[PDB]
Amino acid sequence: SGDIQDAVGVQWAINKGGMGGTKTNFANTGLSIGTLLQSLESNKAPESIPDGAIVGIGSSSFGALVTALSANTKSNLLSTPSLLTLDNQKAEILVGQNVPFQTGTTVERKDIGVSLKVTPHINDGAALRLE
Amino acid sequence: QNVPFQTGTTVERKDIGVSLKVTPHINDGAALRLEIEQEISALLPNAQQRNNTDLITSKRSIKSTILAENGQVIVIGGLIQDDVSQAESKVPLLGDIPLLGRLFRSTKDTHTKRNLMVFLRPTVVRDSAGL
Amino acid sequence: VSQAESKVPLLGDIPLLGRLFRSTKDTHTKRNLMVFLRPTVVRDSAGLAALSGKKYSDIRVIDGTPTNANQLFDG
Amino acid sequence: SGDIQDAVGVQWAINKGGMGGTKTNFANTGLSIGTLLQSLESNKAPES
Repeated sequence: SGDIQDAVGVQWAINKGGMGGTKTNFANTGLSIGTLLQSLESNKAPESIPDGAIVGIGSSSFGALVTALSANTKSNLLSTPSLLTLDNQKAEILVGQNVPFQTGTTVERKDIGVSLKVTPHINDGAALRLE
Repeated sequence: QNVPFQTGTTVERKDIGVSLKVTPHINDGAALRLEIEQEISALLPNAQQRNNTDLITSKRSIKSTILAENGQVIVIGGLIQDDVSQAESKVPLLGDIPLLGRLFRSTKDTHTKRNLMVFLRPTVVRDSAGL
Repeated sequence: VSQAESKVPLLGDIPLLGRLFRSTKDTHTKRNLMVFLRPTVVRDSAGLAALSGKKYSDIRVIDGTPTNANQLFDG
Repeated sequence: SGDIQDAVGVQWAINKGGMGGTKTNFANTGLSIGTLLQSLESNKAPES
């Protein structure tokens, strides 16, 4: 398995005069300019809620926030159960936990983990059948 | 141990620990038949959810039917589970440079092996001398 | 493969400063999966002994990798 | 059985001027720079 994100955004906070402020709020990647001007009041009392690799170039009102992240996860699983059996004999291997689950509260036990159930049928020679 | 488990509260008793249930079928000579139901349970204090005892009631549970020879150490079952996983998180321009790439990224690696064999050994005694 | 954008509709289009206005989010994802099977027919105890000896040596070598020297049994 | 983790991360907190602060928050391995600048206020009262 594998996946790769790539999140990157430039935000502009030119509050040059007037009621308003020509801020380019992009509520896409984590932080935003609206919560940044509320984060001014966070820097007053609480100083709360960061997200992402942030870079803030500002003259403290004339702002520009660049937010970026790049997750990159890989994974590689392998499993090899193996058992001996006769024909027409339901073998089984079960490895790993046994958990409850609600059917209401009227819970019930149920097995979780690697598992295998073979049933062969064996000719006198080649070409076995497996279920 | 012997533990309770909820079936609702309408709890019930249930056995936890190493266990073995054999049923043979014996020819006058070699090549005995065995109906094995072997298991190894456990009980888990670590990973507890918002619910009851996460009873590992099977950790191995091989319920097979084999046909063995009276002095032969044989193999009934197995599991070979290999794993390797790795996540990263970096600034997308600076982690790539293979001179300072350690100084920006954040890695998490996880390798995991579980090897497991279940062997069996039958010995036929019919006179009291061998017993 | 998935990719979302969010831009000012006039300024993100210009392929010189288009990075300085948009906001992108890309997501690539692969999952490869195979399930293989291997049957071996044994009908005499000789081949069963051979399989048992191979698996027992292959677990002895895992014992061969404190964590002091592990033990054989009455084979 | 056996397993081995390996977790390692470098975090940069260059707050050179301006509203903001060019901190590289990686919420991957335990602590982070955001909870470190809140840990300044922890070092004030709780130290948690």
